[PDB]
Amino acid sequence: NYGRGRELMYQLEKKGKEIKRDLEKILLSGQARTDVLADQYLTNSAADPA
Amino acid sequence: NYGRGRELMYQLEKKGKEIKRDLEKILLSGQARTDVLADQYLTNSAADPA
Repeated sequence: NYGRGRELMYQLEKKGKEIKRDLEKILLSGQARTDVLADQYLTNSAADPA
Repeated sequence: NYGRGRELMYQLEKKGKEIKRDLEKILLSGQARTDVLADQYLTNSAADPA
C-alpha cells in the first residue's frame, strides 16, 4: 500500500483505539444492569441452579 | 440439705451435664434440617427480605 504497512497490524491498532473510545462511551451512558442474580442471598437457594 | 449444696449450684450441674447427653442424641436422632433461609446460602445478602 501507499501510505501504510501491513493491513493486519494497521487495522489492529485502529481497533485498539476504538475499544477505548467505546469503553468511555459505555461508562458515561444510561444503560441498565443485566444479570441472572436469580434470588441471591437472603435465601439464595444455591443461586437457582435451574 | 443432706448431701446437696445450696440447691442452685446443685441443679446447675445436673442440667449442665444433661446438655451433653442431649447433644449426643441430637447428632444421632436422625432429625431433619429446618430453617427459614429458603436456599439463600450462596447470596451473602440476606436470608430473605420477607
